[PDB]
Amino acid sequence: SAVLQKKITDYFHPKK
Amino acid sequence: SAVLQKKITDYFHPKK
Amino acid sequence: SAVLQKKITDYFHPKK
Amino acid sequence: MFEARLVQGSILKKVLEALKDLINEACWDISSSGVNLQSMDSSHVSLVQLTLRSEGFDTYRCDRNLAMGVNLTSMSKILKCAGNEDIITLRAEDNADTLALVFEAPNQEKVSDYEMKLMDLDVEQLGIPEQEYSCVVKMPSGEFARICRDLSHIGDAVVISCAKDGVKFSASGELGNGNIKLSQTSNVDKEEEAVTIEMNEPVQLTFALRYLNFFTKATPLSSTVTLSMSADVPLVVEYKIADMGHLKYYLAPKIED
Amino acid sequence: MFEARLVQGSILKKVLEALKDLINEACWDISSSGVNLQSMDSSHVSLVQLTLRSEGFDTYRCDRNLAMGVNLTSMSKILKCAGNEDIITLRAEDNADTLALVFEAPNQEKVSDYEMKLMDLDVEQLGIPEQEYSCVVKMPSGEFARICRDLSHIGDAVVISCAKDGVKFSASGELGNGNIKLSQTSNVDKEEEAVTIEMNEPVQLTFALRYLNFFTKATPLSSTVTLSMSADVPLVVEYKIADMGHLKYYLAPKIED
Amino acid sequence: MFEARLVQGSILKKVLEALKDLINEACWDISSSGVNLQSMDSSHVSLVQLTLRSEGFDTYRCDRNLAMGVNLTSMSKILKCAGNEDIITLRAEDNADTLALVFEAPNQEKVSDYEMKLMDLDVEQLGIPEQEYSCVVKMPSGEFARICRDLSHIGDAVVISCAKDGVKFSASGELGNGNIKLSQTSNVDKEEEAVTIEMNEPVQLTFALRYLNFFTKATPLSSTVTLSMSADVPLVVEYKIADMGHLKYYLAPKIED
Repeated sequence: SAVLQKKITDYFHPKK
Repeated sequence: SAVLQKKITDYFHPKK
Repeated sequence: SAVLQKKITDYFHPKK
Repeated sequence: MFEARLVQGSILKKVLEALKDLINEACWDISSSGVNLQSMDSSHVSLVQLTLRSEGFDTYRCDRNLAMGVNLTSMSKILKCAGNEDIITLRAEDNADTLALVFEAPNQEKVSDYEMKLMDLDVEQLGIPEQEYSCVVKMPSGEFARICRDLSHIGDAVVISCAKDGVKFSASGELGNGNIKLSQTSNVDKEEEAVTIEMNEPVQLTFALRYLNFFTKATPLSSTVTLSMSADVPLVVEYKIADMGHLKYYLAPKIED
Repeated sequence: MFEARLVQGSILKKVLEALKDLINEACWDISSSGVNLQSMDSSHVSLVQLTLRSEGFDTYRCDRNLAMGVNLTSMSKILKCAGNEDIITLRAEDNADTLALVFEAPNQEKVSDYEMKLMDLDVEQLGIPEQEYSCVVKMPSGEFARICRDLSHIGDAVVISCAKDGVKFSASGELGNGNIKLSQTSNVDKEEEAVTIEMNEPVQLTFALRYLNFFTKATPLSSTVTLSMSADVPLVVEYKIADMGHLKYYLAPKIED
Repeated sequence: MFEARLVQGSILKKVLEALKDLINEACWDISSSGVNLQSMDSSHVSLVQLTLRSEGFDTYRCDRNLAMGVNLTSMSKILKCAGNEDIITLRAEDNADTLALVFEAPNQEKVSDYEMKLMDLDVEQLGIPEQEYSCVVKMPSGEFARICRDLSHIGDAVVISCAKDGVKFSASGELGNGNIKLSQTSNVDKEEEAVTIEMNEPVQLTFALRYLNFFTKATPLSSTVTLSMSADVPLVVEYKIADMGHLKYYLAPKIED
């Protein structure tokens, strides 16, 4: 291994 | 339109 | 007829 | 003794490709007139009928009539060992239990020589009665197979309705419904891709795509297929083998209730 | 009342294949500027955005904006009944819980009508800050997919690294390890199968190859692909849909910091 | 230090593909005289033997004899990351439990560089007497491959009869039996395609088709295959590697009690 998988939600949030 | 599958034997019969 | 598998080791022996 | 030599070996190969998935075992009736075979599938819902005329073989010989019980999977695996250009020779003694196949490459050089064990079965031949169809559609066999494959994505029965103007293939299922319509050509160019319809009255029936997709395994035998239809009778899917005979599929309808 | 026709319906087929395996349902937002799609997979690791603008269609018409919720597997199953030459029209009423897909042969009297049942969706648009990337690698699409597929056989993760002169993909596993080094085509200036890089900043990041090999279902759409990368932000893989707009896959990196 | 380079990278792909199915791991014997590999399959009924003359390579350097243990499946997956037109370079130190493969694109800037863990495993060479065979059959490799596949469907042994006239291959089973006859070609004397036999004595031996159809995985390597047969010793199946050496498959016969 070497790391862990982020989600796309940790970066893109519901539309203002 | 269909419901029951008919059979070849309901139309073609042994030849003697 | 008949027949049974021989094995390569029945023919080639080790390069001693 | 029986001996039939076929120059275009391909024909036999493709004929057996077209039967082996639907039927596993059948009786090949051999007479002076040529070769015939009739079998229902396991489910008694479809029946096949194969005519190869003696003329169509380059040599033909049938001292005594013969009813060869054959596993069509066996005969297939053998014929897969022949190449398309191979001259194929069927040969059988009169009261035999085995059927010799012989494949000879036109190159000379290669000659293959197979012998296939035969198998007892009893089969009542079914009489197929003279009958007038209300609609006979002659169309490209590729296209028929494309439609049957496609609509079996949607549903598992097709309603085929034919008229003056065109033939429509339609199915329905969980995900929703599809409706292919083929219009009786229009211009004049001949060829495949011609749809043509001999109509006496319009017809609509319903059949199970499961079985039509077995039938389309005859597509390599001809570039055109005919559909013959009449209400509450078995539809006929005919694939003519050039200068030998034809291969017919009968398929019992699904009737309202 | 929504109606969109494409003479070159291939594109619709390609989109649905580029999508069907990554996501299974998604909401197609129709408005008069065109077609928009943004959906996430089951594990919310990857996001896809599809823009086909109205001017790309041969015929476009959207009285009232729609959000139709579509089983993509259902839709692909239908779209596989279209030919690559077919002219594809999409139609749906204002409300109508159904989408019609019509396919016509340019050059044969064949017309297919499919009614796809839609589904109750309501997703919720995420918002994609629009921004500048440390690295933008434009390369041939076949090549990226070759790289993603090969390195799969090494390992589960790929590490992508970029500087001014080229990019490198690396991976590790039971077998061993491997690195592929791609260098800026110095031919360029007006070349087609090139590799060009906009590095502002060295990046080095790490992604799961599983999702990358889902994105390369998009390959048939464009000869060329672009990867935009920056330090702490999802990766964008982009395929331009010539004359209509683009498919952008977004992918959340692997990280321990 | 070992390094070899092969511009026809595809050779090394094919040879691996030719091995990976039959045997699991072997030790590559590297020396100044070139690259060698000898090993038996899971069981001890078949033996394979690979000779790669140094001068054959485009670049060869060997400082100390080297015996690299290698999981051939692992090596396969790696070589699967290499184009058929890539230049492949192998390179390893004096110890290294690593081997290094380097793939560089022909028309392109892509260079791939891999590293393979090496197994430890010892195995002693069998000694293969030089010897003159009763019957030596040179024939096209694809033919020999079709024969063994075709016959394998009829039975799981084949009886190879060799004589001045030509060579015969026979099997039998539950469904039937079969005989394929290949005559020596003289005509004018043209092309690699053709069968020439070199007889001293006729031979009729029996061998297992299971194992021959593994051997034919090498058919890509050579348009022609030689079978060298004598009574009561193993069959050799020889594929020549483009004037650089050869893959040879030795196969134990089965005889009566």
